Amino acid sequence: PVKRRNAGRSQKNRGHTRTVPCTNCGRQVAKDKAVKRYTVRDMVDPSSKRDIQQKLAFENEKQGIPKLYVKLQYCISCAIHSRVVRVRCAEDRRIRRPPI
Amino acid sequence: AAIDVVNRCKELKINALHIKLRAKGGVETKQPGPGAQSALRALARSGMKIGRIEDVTPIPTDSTRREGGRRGRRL
RNA sequence: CAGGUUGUACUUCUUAGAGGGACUAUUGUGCAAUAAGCCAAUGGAAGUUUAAGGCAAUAACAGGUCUGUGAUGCCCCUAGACGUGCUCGGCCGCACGCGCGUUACAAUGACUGGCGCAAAAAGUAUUUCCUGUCCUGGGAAGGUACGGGUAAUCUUAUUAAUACCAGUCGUGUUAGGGAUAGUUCUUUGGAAUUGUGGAUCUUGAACGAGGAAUUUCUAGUAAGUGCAAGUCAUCAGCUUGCGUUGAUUAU
RNA sequence: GAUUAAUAGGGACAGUUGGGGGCAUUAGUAUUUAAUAGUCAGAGGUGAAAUUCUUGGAUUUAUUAAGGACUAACUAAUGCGAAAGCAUUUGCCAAAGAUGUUUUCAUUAAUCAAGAACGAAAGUUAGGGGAUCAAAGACGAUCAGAUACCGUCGUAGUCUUAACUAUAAACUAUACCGACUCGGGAUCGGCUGGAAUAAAUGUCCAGUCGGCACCGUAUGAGAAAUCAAAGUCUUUGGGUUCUGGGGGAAGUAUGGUACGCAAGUCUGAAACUUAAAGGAAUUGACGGAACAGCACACCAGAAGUGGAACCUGCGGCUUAAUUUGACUCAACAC
Ligand SMILES: [Mg+2]
Ligand SMILES: [Mg+2]
Ligand SMILES: [Mg+2]
Ligand SMILES: [Mg+2]
Ligand SMILES: [Mg+2]
Ligand SMILES: [Mg+2]
Ligand SMILES: [Mg+2]
Ligand SMILES: [Mg+2]
Ligand SMILES: [Mg+2]
Ligand SMILES: [Mg+2]
Ligand SMILES: [Mg+2]
Ligand SMILES: [Mg+2]
Ligand SMILES: [Mg+2]
Ligand SMILES: [Mg+2]
Ligand SMILES: [Mg+2]
Ligand SMILES: [Mg+2]
Ligand SMILES: [Mg+2]
Ligand SMILES: [Mg+2]
Ligand SMILES: [Mg+2]
Ligand SMILES: [Mg+2]
Ligand SMILES: [Mg+2]
Ligand SMILES: [Zn+2]
Repeated sequence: PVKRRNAGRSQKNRGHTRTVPCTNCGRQVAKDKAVKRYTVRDMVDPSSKRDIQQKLAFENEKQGIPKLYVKLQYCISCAIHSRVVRVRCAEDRRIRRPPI
Repeated sequence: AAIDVVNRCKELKINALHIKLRAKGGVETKQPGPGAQSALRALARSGMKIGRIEDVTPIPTDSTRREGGRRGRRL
């Protein structure tokens, strides 16, 4: 019973692909296989934002607080446990560009 | 922590701090800890002006090998 | 203010038959993708499916019941019987373990007076069943003196107890609390001893609000408070119901 | 007197294309360490913690330097390589496909016992090197026990010269050359026209050859999962190597003028025993997985039982007998 046709990794036309340590655990995982999400968040709770934006010395800031950039790479056990990715029915299992 | 710092800058006559934020970085995690936000807030909460803000977290062009196993932390 | 009478009288109260009544009604630039529906305010006796119940598909669980059955298969006992009786015990026997529960640890209390507040149930194959007057006894209780009722007629449309009003008692194993005991008296029963219940003096223990745990519960509801019915000759700390006083907190 | 010139194959050549290879170069932060400055009491680490480090000043901050690795992000259902594998700059060296040819050769080809070139990791031999991690080991913790999962350390290893070794789920678990059978966009590399502009190593459009794939679909296949091959198979034959014949025994025994220093590799049995082992899929049940309902389950509360005396059931224990049924809700004031 082949489960995935992909077999989980996006790799074709090559023998080998570089291994990446998982953010959460650090387990080595295939770069194709890895659940990778790029995150641009803000360093600060919106309330905290109000508080700081009061005290910003340079008024020449328009959204003058930096965002936090993360390239987040999960091994499978981790990204499942941690709900980044979750179990779906056989038909949905092949759906490719899902979010909102 | 923050309020102690602020109280002590206040007598050094210091209005404003630039901020350089860091997580352990390098080969370790790049997500700053829980205290990050709280300390940043409590600093300004204490009536301290805030200057330019940068994240300097150590960022390998490339890494030495991670402290985990080959299989990472199990459990 | 109370009785007694009364009528081609009357229906508010009381029976209880017919028929109404509620359909989530009306309104809502309330939420609903404007659909089902939810929500609020108003009206309304009633808007939690009005409230509380009765009934309970398909499938199970070798759940329980040969001790409810003159429903039984099979097995067993069959005359000093495992049949049908009689007499005395026993099931209530106590080092202890575990469940339902009644009563308390008090002042929002206990006790002494006073006080025309219920509901729902029962009831005589004639003296036997509810029992009303009356009388005796200090009392539980006894007479039998006069009586009613197979009951909407008589017990009774009362007789309940929390509650209320006075007064005592004064934060202490105290009258809180009454377990346990010893005399007496009464009642049901041939039979009360291994106290059936009830009465009088005594006697007065634990308990100073409860470890780990854990039950039930959203409105006339919880909780307190008595009353009936089943059992029953006698025996309610049980059950099944009935009202009274009435919440805290969530929809 | 020399057949064509295979949408056969070899060769030439032309502009490209590539994270293919080998040498040199070269960068970049990062880990670790050191130096020089600072400042102070805690750093680490965990579920909590403890081993550790710390006033001889750690962690922390700034600037440099040393030393081994490693090439992030861009990074993809994209590329190259025979596979293993391959990702910093530049230069050099040889090599390659596809495309483009009104070039040349003219069957030179397909597959393949022998025999050969490669071949992750781990491991072995002789030197180097040693920053990070890190088998073994030393410790902390956890636990009934942990010689485990976690933590602090740490050797071999990890890197490198010369050599061995030949093995992996070395995986599309799918042999190679060749035909033929559906549709659709997109993608990487050539080419051919066309169009726009700010006129180009850039766009767009339409062709086409070759790649990696994908999405539909089959009145094709299959036990199915699924498969554009896993189709053109009882309507059974295009060419060629390899492998299997119930399960264990067992990749064991044994033999190897087969290999290896060794580990081991390759070759490789039978006796014996056994009725199934096995493949996909369905429905249940279960889950120390994900989601969603509902109930006084919780929410917010109340009255409390559990503590006391007594009453009344169970169980024990005595008994001549203490008749008996009924033990989680779903026995036990029944
Ligand atoms: Mg591989
Ligand atoms: Mg760690
Ligand atoms: Mg109903
Ligand atoms: Mg049974
Ligand atoms: Mg009398
Ligand atoms: Mg009566
Ligand atoms: Mg006596
Ligand atoms: Mg008594
Ligand atoms: Mg009676
Ligand atoms: Mg009873
Ligand atoms: Mg350096
Ligand atoms: Mg270097
Ligand atoms: Mg590329
Ligand atoms: Mg060596
Ligand atoms: Mg222990
Ligand atoms: Mg270490
Ligand atoms: Mg062109
Ligand atoms: Mg078919
Ligand atoms: Mg076949
Ligand atoms: Mg397909
Ligand atoms: Mg054939
Ligand atoms: Zn992980």
